[PDB]
Amino acid sequence: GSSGSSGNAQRSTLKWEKEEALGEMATVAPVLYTNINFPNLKEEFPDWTTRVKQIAKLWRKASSQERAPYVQKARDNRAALRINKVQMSN
Repeated sequence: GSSGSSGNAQRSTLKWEKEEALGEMATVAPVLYTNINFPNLKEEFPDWTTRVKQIAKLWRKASSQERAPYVQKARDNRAALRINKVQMSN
């Protein structure tokens, strides 16, 4: 278990921007789907304010059965962090 402040409980575009860098490691359902399906996304839409919107539209387009995995993976991706990246702090 890590320390600090209870993981910010609030889904917002402010976070997506972050997960966008993790790509396939995106801890989000939508921010992840695009990262994979649309690898060159950034290219198509350089301006975040414009790209983020593309992540939503594309996400909604997909069917629940399609997000099924992209929905769980995002959650599991959050765990990998805590586990992996083994670090020792005094």
